[PDB]
Amino acid sequence: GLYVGGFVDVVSCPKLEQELYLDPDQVTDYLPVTEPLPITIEHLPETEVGWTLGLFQVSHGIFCTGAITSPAFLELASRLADTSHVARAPVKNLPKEPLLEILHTWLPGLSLSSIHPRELSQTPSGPVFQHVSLCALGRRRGTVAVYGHDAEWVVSRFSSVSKSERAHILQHVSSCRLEDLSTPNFVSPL
Ligand SMILES: O=C(Nc1ccc(-c2nnn[nH]2)cc1Cc1ccccc1)c1cccc(CC2CCCCC2)n1
Repeated sequence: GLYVGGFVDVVSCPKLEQELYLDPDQVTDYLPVTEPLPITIEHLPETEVGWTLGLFQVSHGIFCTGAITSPAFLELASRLADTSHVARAPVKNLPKEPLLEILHTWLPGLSLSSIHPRELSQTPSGPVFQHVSLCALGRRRGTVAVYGHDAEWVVSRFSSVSKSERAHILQHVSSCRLEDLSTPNFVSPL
């Protein structure tokens, strides 16, 4: 399996003219989000690679846990990890887990798409959040994303998340199962 975790940036209209990064306190009333949102790359809808497992308010911000489940993506990324000089160039030499290191390096940002704050003054009508994207650019408040084969290992890499908060996060990561979720839409260009 592949899991991803980290603190997110909250962004309205990502990659558009009206792009607006939100202070996390503007959306904490609408957390936690336990139901799965798509995980895409750089806010491109045709690059779904997995599903979120939880978005939680913790002390230092908003933490996301996700599962990367697309077999096409996993196979392609693993192959590039083992064969692509470009993918490996900016990573430490000869890592034991090249797929994890390449993802951590090339897609360090977690970006949570939100509706615009004007919708949050009142009571919003529909879903406040749309998706989480793995991003090469745009990280501000978010931390560098951690990729791993177990969810416990991934969350345990953030010393800024208490054992207590870790337990709360991992509680739901285990409750909401993955196998039943639909296959993400990513198509390998190879
Ligand atoms: O421009 C990028 N990639 C890119 C562009 C064109 C084609 C391509 N077009 N035609 N044939 N191949 C193929 C790829 C590789 C790709 C593979 C898996 C998911 C999306 C992209 C790009 C830029 C920044 C970050 C990333 C994330 C990558 C994730 C997997 C490991 C390597 C980094 N990718």
